[PDB]
Amino acid sequence: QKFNGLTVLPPLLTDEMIAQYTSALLAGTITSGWTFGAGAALQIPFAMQMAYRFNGIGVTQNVLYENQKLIANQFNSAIGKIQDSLSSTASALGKLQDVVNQNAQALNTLVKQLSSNFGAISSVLNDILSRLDPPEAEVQID
Amino acid sequence: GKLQDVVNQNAQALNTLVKQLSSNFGAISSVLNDILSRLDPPEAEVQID
Amino acid sequence: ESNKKFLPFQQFGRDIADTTDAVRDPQTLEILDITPCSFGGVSVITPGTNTSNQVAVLYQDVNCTEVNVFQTRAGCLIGAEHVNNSYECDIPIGAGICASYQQSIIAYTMSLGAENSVAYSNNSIAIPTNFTISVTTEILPVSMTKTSVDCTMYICGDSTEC
Amino acid sequence: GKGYHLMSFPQSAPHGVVFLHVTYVPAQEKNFTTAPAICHDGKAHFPREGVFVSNGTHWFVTQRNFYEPQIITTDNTFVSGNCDVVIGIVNNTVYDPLQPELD
Amino acid sequence: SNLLLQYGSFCTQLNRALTGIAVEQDKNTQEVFAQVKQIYKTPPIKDFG
Ligand SMILES: *[C@@H]1O[C@H](CO)[C@@H](O[C@@H]2O[C@H](CO)[C@@H](O)[C@H](O)[C@H]2NC(C)=O)[C@H](O)[C@H]1NC(C)=O
Ligand SMILES: *[C@@H]1O[C@H](CO)[C@@H](O[C@@H]2O[C@H](CO)[C@@H](O)[C@H](O)[C@H]2NC(C)=O)[C@H](O)[C@H]1NC(C)=O
Ligand SMILES: *[C@@H]1O[C@H](CO)[C@@H](O[C@@H]2O[C@H](CO)[C@@H](O)[C@H](O)[C@H]2NC(C)=O)[C@H](O)[C@H]1NC(C)=O
Ligand SMILES: *[C@@H]1O[C@H](CO)[C@@H](O[C@@H]2O[C@H](CO)[C@@H](O)[C@H](O)[C@H]2NC(C)=O)[C@H](O)[C@H]1NC(C)=O
Ligand SMILES: *[C@@H]1O[C@H](CO)[C@@H](O)[C@H](O)[C@H]1NC(C)=O
Ligand SMILES: *[C@@H]1O[C@H](CO)[C@@H](O)[C@H](O)[C@H]1NC(C)=O
Ligand SMILES: *[C@@H]1O[C@H](CO)[C@@H](O)[C@H](O)[C@H]1NC(C)=O
Ligand SMILES: *[C@@H]1O[C@H](CO)[C@@H](O)[C@H](O)[C@H]1NC(C)=O
Repeated sequence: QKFNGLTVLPPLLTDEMIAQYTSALLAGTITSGWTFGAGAALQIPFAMQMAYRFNGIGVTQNVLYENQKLIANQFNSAIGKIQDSLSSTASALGKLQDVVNQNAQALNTLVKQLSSNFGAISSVLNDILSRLDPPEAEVQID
Repeated sequence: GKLQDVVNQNAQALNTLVKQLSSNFGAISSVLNDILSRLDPPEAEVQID
Repeated sequence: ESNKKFLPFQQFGRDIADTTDAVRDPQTLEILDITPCSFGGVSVITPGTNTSNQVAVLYQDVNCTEVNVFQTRAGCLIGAEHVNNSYECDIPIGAGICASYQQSIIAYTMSLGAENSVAYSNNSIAIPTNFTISVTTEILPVSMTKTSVDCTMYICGDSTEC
Repeated sequence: GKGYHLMSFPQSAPHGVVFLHVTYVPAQEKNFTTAPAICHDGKAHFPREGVFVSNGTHWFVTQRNFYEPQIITTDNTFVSGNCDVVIGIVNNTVYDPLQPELD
Repeated sequence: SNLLLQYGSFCTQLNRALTGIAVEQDKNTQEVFAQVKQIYKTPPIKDFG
């Protein structure tokens, strides 16, 4: 948005390469679990990966295996409602819109200050010069 | 480098603070002992402010 | 040459924040857009005076036709030969482009790392048989230098009349 | 640090602190074939702590973080239900240690 | 602009602060996402139970 001495630099990581990391993390947890937060890559079938994760919260792993069909259905439906809860809401991303609306708004009120006298005869610089003389112009300019 | 940047910023702010004492700011001279030495009080009070 | 539609009593346009955009010349009633002359910073890319002295120059979001000329998404890069590889590099430029010195200065598109297709099968596991001790550091600043500044010795400096 | 934490040591610095984090990186992994449970004598067997691992012919129970194979007994598995609800269960003999003393 | 330089180095500080946080917004995105050195991929067969 180059208007008057203002520049908007581009981010170093394009949105295509950011989206390559998040697919690198998603493809990581669903094929190994936590083993990439601690070194190399170790496979694990997703059925037993979740059996480790019921042990973490204190439920014996025989609960998962005997109820894997129910758990898969409950998980699949839970994701189904996530897209509905955001693609049709008012603003679920109100945190992110506030960041955008503050950088732009705080920049417009920087530009709008270019049209204020501050006590000079005129707000435009090239008109003080064309209708006055040097020696007392500097008092207006300052 | 993390501990170095702390020193490289604090010693840099001070240097720009001192370098700001040698600017006219729109007076005759940047030294305060010259305006007082070559103008009368009722007009030097304008330049001091 | 503009595309706007002036009502036949309006002279000039101002879209947002009162910046004039389209002014109709009073001789052919045609609307002419106005865009400011291109500007932007100039960044000097160096590989360090020790290694070499060749330098590239980048013009911030300036179209190359308005100035080894490579048109990046971040501006015009002059002096850097755009290669068709990808390396994890030192000097970041923007829009996913970085430059480095390897007898010349050249530009890339950053590579995010190696490609792994984990051998995932629904009845196989991979279990370690050994271990390593790893010791690493972590630097954290805790405090900065104390400072006290006297206002009167700064502003005035021993002058009662001031 | 990166890895499984073991301990850390502090060192002073001119205007900061420095930590030396001692961790694990498990290394030299070898892949096997697994099974969630084992059906012996018409009931499902789950590992108390660890996983069922096969070298190709035999089945063992190992820790999940270091390969130390052990014979499958009733001292390191717990039974739960019949071998019909689990999907992926396999067939093997659970070495009961009480019988050889009695026999 | 001849009058502007009388204010010493107010322009340099303002350009250094804005360039001081233009860098961070590139460091923030690095610390969050760039936590894997290796780009893993899902297998062509997706059978996760
Ligand atoms: C203002 O003056 C110019 C000429 O000085 C006019 O342009 C002419 O317009 C007629 C009719 O469209 C054309 O036939 C001529 O070829 C044009 N001559 C030139 C040199 O351009 C213009 O129309 C006038 N416009 C107004 C509002 O008076
Ligand atoms: C685990 O890794 C270490 C090395 O980090 C191995 O230690 C080496 O073992 C051989 C003989 O067994 C020695 O010749 C070397 O001096 C040891 N050190 C190095 C750096 O090679 C160790 O053998 C491995 N243990 C297992 C079970 O594989
Ligand atoms: C896995 O590989 C082979 C598979 O045969 C195992 O070798 C046999 O294992 C059984 C019990 O483990 C022994 O009774 C046999 O004497 C072995 N026979 C031969 C020809 O090797 C081997 O034991 C297993 N590996 C480990 C580390 O246990
Ligand atoms: C595991 O062992 C049991 C017993 O040998 C097997 O159960 C048999 O399955 C077949 C096919 O459905 C039936 O005809 C038999 O009636 C079952 N026998 C008993 C005692 O229930 C089972 O098939 C074996 N599974 C594998 C993979 O070997
Ligand atoms: C401006 O840049 C684009 C590509 O970056 C190019 O298509 C276009 O020709 C340039 N504009 C002019 C007037 O050269
Ligand atoms: C990079 O540009 C095209 C895209 O594939 C390719 O054909 C060409 O060989 C590459 N150019 C260089 C100088 O490597
Ligand atoms: C299993 O063995 C090695 C580990 O030594 C691993 O790199 C390889 O990708 C695995 N092979 C298959 C077919 O899963
Ligand atoms: C694993 O995959 C194969 C084919 O995709 C399937 O026959 C089998 O039932 C799956 N589950 C196992 C071996 O537990």
